[PDB]
Amino acid sequence: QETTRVLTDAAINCRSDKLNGLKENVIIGKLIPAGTGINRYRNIAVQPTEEARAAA
Amino acid sequence: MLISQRPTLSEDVLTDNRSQFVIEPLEPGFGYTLGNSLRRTLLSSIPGAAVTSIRIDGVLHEFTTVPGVKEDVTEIILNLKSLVVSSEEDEPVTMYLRKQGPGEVTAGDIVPPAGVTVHNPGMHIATLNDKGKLEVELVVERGRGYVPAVQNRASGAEIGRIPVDSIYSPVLKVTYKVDATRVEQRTDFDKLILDVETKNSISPRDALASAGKTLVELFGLARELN
Amino acid sequence: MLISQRPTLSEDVLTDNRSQFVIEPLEPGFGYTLGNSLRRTLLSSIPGAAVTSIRIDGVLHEFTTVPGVKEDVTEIILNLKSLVVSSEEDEPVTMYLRKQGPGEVTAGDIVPPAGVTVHNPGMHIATLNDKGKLEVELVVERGRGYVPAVQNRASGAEIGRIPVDSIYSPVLKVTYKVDATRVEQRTDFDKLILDVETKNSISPRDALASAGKTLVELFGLARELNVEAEGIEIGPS
Amino acid sequence: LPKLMALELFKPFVMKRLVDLNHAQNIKSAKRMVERQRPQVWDVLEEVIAEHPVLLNRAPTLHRLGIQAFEPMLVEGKAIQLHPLVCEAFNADFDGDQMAVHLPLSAEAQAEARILMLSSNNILSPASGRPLAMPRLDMVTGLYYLTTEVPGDTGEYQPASGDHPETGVYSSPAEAIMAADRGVLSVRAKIKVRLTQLRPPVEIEAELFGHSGWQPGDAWMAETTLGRVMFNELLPLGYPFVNKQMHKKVQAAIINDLAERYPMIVVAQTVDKLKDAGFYWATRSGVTVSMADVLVPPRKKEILDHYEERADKVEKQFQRGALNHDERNEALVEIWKEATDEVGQALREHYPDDNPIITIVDSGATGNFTQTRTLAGMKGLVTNPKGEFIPRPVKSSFREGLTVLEYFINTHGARKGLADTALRTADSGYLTRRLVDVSQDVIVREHDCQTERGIVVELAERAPDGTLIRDPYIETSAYARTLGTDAVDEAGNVIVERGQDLGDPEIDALLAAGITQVKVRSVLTCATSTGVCATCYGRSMATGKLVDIGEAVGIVAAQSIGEPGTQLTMITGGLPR
Amino acid sequence: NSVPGAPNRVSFAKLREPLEVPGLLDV
Amino acid sequence: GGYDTPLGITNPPIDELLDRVSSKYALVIYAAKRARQINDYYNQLGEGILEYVGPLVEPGLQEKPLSIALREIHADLLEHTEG
Amino acid sequence: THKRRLSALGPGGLSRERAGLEVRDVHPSHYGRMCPIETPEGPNIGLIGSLSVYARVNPFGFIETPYRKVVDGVVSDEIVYLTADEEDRHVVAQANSPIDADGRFVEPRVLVRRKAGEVEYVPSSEVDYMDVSPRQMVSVATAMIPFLEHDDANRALMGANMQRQAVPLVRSEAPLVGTGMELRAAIDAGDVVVAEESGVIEEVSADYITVMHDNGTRRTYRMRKFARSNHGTCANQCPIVDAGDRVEAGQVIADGPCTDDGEMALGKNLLVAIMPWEGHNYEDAIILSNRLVEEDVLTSIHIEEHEIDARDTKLGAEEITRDIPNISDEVLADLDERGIVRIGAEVRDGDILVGKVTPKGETELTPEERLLRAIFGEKAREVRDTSLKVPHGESGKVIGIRVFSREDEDELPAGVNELVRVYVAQKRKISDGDKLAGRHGNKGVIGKILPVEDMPFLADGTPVDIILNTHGVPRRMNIGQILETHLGWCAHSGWKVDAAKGVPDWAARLPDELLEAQPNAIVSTPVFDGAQEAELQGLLSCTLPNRDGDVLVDADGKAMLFDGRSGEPFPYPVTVGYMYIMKLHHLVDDKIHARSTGPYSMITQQPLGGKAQFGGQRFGEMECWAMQAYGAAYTLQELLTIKSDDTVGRVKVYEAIVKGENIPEPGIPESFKVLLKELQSLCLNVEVL
Ligand SMILES: [Zn+2]
Repeated sequence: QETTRVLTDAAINCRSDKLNGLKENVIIGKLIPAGTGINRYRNIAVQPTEEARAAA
Repeated sequence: MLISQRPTLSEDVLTDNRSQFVIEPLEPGFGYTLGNSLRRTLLSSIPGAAVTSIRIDGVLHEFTTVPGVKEDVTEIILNLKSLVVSSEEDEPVTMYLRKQGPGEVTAGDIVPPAGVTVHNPGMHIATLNDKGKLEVELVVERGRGYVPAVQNRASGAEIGRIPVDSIYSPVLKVTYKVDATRVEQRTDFDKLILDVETKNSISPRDALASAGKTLVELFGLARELN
Repeated sequence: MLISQRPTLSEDVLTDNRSQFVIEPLEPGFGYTLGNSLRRTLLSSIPGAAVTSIRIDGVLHEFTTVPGVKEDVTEIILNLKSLVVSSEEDEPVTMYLRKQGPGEVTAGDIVPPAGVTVHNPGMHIATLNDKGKLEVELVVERGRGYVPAVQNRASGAEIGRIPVDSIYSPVLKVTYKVDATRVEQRTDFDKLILDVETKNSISPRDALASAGKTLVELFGLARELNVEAEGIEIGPS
Repeated sequence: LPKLMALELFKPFVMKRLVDLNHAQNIKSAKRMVERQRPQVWDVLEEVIAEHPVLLNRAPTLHRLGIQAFEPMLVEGKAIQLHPLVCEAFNADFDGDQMAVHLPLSAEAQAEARILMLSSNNILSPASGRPLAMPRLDMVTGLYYLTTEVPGDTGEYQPASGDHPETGVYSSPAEAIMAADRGVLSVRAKIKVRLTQLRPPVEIEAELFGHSGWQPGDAWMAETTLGRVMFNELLPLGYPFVNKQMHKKVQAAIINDLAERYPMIVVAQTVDKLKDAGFYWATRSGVTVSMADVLVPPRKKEILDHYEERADKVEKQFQRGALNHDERNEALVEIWKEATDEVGQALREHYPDDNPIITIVDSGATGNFTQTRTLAGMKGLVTNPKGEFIPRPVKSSFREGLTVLEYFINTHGARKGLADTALRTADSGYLTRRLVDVSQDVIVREHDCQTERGIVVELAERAPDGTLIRDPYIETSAYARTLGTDAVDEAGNVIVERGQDLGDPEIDALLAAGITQVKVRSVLTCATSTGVCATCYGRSMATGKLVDIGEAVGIVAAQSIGEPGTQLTMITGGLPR
Repeated sequence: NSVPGAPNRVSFAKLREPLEVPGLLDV
Repeated sequence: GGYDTPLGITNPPIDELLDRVSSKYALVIYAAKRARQINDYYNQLGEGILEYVGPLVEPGLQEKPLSIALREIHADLLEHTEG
Repeated sequence: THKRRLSALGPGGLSRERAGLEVRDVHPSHYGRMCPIETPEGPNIGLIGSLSVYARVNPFGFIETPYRKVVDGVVSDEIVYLTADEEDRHVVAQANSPIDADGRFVEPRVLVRRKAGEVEYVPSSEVDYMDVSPRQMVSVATAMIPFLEHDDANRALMGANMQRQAVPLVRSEAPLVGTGMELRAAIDAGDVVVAEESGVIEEVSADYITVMHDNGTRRTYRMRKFARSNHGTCANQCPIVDAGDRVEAGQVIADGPCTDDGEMALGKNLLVAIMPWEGHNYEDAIILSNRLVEEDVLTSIHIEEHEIDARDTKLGAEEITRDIPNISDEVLADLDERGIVRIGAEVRDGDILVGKVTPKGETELTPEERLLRAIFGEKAREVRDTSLKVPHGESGKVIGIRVFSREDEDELPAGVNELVRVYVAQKRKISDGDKLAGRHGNKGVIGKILPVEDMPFLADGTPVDIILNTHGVPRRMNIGQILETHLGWCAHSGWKVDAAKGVPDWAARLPDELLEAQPNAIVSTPVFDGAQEAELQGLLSCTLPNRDGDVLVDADGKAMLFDGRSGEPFPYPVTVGYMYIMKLHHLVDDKIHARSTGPYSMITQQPLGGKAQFGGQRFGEMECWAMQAYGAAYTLQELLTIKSDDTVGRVKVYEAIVKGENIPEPGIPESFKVLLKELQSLCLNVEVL
């Protein structure tokens, strides 16, 4: 509703925003923070166990 | 101990296309089984011959009728369905009828050529006025049991033609049961009591034969085959 | 008339007297028609030398257990019951084994004389106590299919040979069923399932052979009646 | 798998495939042939059919469950080909309905699926955690039937020695199986036997072995009805043994129990297998229906009567302008109520045990003793289509049949609730919905808020002479619970210790701790600043296990929460209140 | 009754209506 | 573990699988990353190829890369850890 | 139904967004006014209806119930159209009520609605008026199935509305049983060619028939066929008799549609029975024969009109030739001289249609092409190659030809000079799974098709029509289904009261006359009137045992067929019977859809759903929430992007796809991008970092 002022205040506030409320993600669209999609996770550090690779 | 004595194959004279069946001794335990089974069979490719699709004069799609009639191209069609002309050999066998004057679409009327025998060759089917003329161009067939009306497109039979189903299964209806003797002191077995009827194109045998055949047939495999 | 296809044995080896199979291609729908029955059939078609409403010794009212021996007939009996009695003299045959001094008792502890054998003789049976001895009254006999411990015909006339059981059917169980398959092509044609349980004595496969035989033999009749039949075909080999 | 379905759809796949068997040119080539619609299609069509998940739903929505992904296999018709439980669970009944479904895509996703709504994966009451899709009704009922004994039977164990043996005792199974098969008995009907593999429950083995009741061998005696035996046979091998008949629940409870003890998998394997056996019996058993079945409340009337004069007379009494129209009007009503019960009971009472009907419900199958009476005898009361009841009421019954009136009164609220239905359905979620958001995001921080402010607990309502008494609702709580601190024994020690889920066993020996509180790393005391910590939360029942790094129970519960509203009525009652 | 092409779907009239079927439709 | 036998799909049992590692998430993903890789390999395969090895264990028909991965996965051949 | 249908809403009328249930509310009065039961159904019941039965309505919008205006144990054999009111003043007598053959209801006391419709008892001696029959605030449709008094109104009205949704397949049948409503109802079809004169017959043939209006006088009264419904159905209108016979005005002449032997053909008096079976009549599940096929029992055909205009505009207009660009041959080797083929012609999907065509444009191409065309001399034309082609689930034979020209004067909308509209047959040969049913609301999907054999079946062989799970009715109510069906086999099978020596007591009464049933024959009963149980029951006892004077049937309801498969006996006796039903204007093609892709809102390029389109189902938000309950992210996200309207990946990965490769990983909410812009827009600038 209104928001409007809810607009103002902002630049007033000049704030940024936690950017977390999934809805956010929803908002943006940029995928959620969790579920299938997480930092730690989605930044995994993966690859084969050598030996096998060594095994060529 | 162990005991045997091959049972007692024996049909049971009855109506037309129809005389029961009885046999034993019978492994104290089973009857039904093959009882049905067979019965379950039967129904089995009751192989037969008969039409397929046909046609006549200006007989386009099925969605008018001929004058003189009181009738419907279709149910006509149906009625036809009632067919009952056991033929003979193999091929897209056919036939052709015509009419004139007061028309009376019954059975018994057309050109049953070679190896072609109706069974109620008269079976009314419809009728037309004194204008009750017409022809019919009619494509028999052999086969067995049902099949869906082909696509004459996928097929090719001319425009007026009308693919149809078949049902080559001259049987009528089955029924029977056991009677397992089995006397309660150890010394027992089953008792056979049977019957069906067909669509008056054969005797119980005939098929019945086919039965025993494809059966035994059915089992060479089943045998020690390996 | 011919298949335009052709089901086919599928051997499956599981155990000794248990192991599955199937056979296919399988136009719908007959496993029911067949197997099933066959389940019967075979099930039904299974000759074997089954025992006899037997007995042993002075107990015609010690109607439970015995000295020098801890077990009890019932126990004994299923233990009794338990047997790979392979034999031949299609008929009776009392048979007698004993042993004083304790120890215990397995199968072959006795003698299967003529046309009669064991397949388990280690088949323990009797754990002796106070060193007891005791021969035992035992007959067996063949046939297809087990026969129940019918109220034996002595109606008392017997010395105690108890209206026991006896399986003329050396088989041991069955399993199976139907499988609709290949549809676009073989417009969903049946698919088989063929396990079933025997005695050690033989493979399914075996009398199975006979089964299909046997089995057909019947049909011969129906079949053999007017060869003028259109009995649909497989093709040869 | 209505084939011509994504048959139609899938396409673009092979669309890149196809000419891979260079049989089209471009794709318009194929494609355009997709217009051609060519036997070849059905083929590698097959390939692409390669284990590919599926998108699925019928709305509405109640919660995450009501959807999953799967693998089918093409078939004709045009509707859809399913499972039971998948039903119910996913509710929608073959009243004439449908669903919604789409293309699993990014193996990213599809993956996701097999991970997730993977048919399997999908289990119990993740909200209320406890079990879910158990067999049921028919399935069950057939259960009951089998499960349910049949004393006074053929072959029925014969403790008739003294003149020869007794019989009913049987080493192997197929044994009398094979037999009785041999028309000789209806398993339902105890006798005697033995085992070696179908382990006994402990007790048995408890002494037979104590050391090891393993039945990978060691024969163990036996004796009952098979059937029940049958089932058994079908069960957690590693499990000892059961016996008896059981109820839907029961069973279920177990069941739950069962997998609880173990991994996914299997579970169904059985499950299915089970229903199957039923199914069989289902078909088996045999219980069509009869008007004949219309068992008859005897004197019944005379009771009626009774009430009639009761009121009646009373009618005269008020009639004297005695009191208010109502009150008396009630007492009247009461009178009825009285009847209500009486009729139902003694009615019921009368009929013999076996009437599948009731037996059904009786089988815990469903239904109610209302349906019971209601059905026949009387149908009881009715209320103002606007409120208060109906000064009649429902003397006769359907089965009996009645005039207009009556039914012509059914009519009203008939319309109404009906309507309600049409509403609670509506406002329900929305209500929720607001529920839906309200919070969200509110999820996991971590494992260990690291607070120290869980609360001791009630732990049953203890007791005087009874020493100890259990809140039922204990259970409602009591579990997925954190050793907020260290379960000490009766002073004697600290029976257990801060930080644990406090599972049944806990519940059980600790149960034997005759005590009634334990501080517990709940959560509302979540030290985790934002979000939450495992320690705080910890295990999902939905998991039956610990939670994860960041989790949306807010959903969940939110579902869990709203959804169930689902079905309530009614200083206010349902929701609004 | 009063039916030219009438057959009889024999019914269970325990009763009587001197009245008979209006024409509705009229309306 | 004498339970039974999976079926492509049911192949294999996460129950196991799961055991390998904690959160289903990456884990799966993880696999994602792989197959992705796999594909790539195949994606690239025919050409002045990249080093890209695998799919280690031999193939299995159309087998979704997906699987494959799944295989050497429970086959247990690579490593990882979040980010 | 549509007729008599009645409400009070809409133009100037109510707006359901404003009306208290009361609007829908019950109330006394109501009787003899409109079907208590039926109504709308969605948020809709209590909103609309019709009349009850008889009572005409005021020269001023108010019912006109006449009544058994009684007089001194001697009702005044007299209508009294009544506006409830008035009346209201008066005394509520009771139809179903035992008079001393004189008005003299033989009891001293009775009941009766009062001031508040106070359905109040009372001493017979006092009313002014009784009634006009039983059963009246009823509806026709209401008026349709007995056993009511045993059956769910809910379930009822359900079936009520249901009732309609039959589908005049083909065969023509009537429930051997059924009240009198029926054609005497059906007659109020007032449709069937039906007599006009006591004239002797005259020349006859399926178009009409000459009619010896015995005044010499005649008139080849007509008869229609093959002409669509609002719903794609023939004009069929089947005859009756013989060009020579002799009959009389108002009597029948020829059915046609819902018109079994002069009568709404409406279902199939059909065996089947009671089991819930192998889980296939479970959860609404439904287990179904097959012979049926073969039998055919289940089909008619259905009618689209098929249209496609010739237009006029900028670059030219919309020609309809038969020439075409690089069209296949046959594809053309088929239509008429200059487009579409010829009546009664078979097809399939895709199938091109029109002979259309239109100017294409004028905006160059790559030399590349042309060149190319020069490369292959395929000197392209330049006209918007345009026409029509058959979509999906579509075939049959040519029909319509409403090819109507503007140009040919055939007035038509702008920029067009003509248009045809055409039709094609298709005999719908009934899929299982689907749904049908009959009376007792007792709806029923159509689960599985099932070959004959393989089928429980008479000990006398003959198997089912299908079978029936159990369970519902209990928590449902409608068992007449049971009874009625008992009945069914009965009638179907006939009998005779062996009353002989004396009287089947319960007999001792009733339409005596029956005494028997010539195994199978016409059978009605009253609504709130019909025999009883015991009787009925005892009727059970009665019989017309078969051929082998047999009755596999039990004086009990449960016999014992065996298995058309495994075959053996059963556990216990077999409940069974018969039931006419009806068939459904609601199945797959009614709703058989999805959508791979197609059009997309030239604005919100979403799946431009449409005819050509499958719509492409919309998606819900909960749902999303479900995701959440997992978090497949992507997935959803994806969606949002993908099938949502990801212009790119759509294109892009669409490619990928095309190139089948570790897909263009999910990008960015793009558009969203816009935003920003959108913001800025208002001095809004900001940012994350
Ligand atoms: Zn925490």
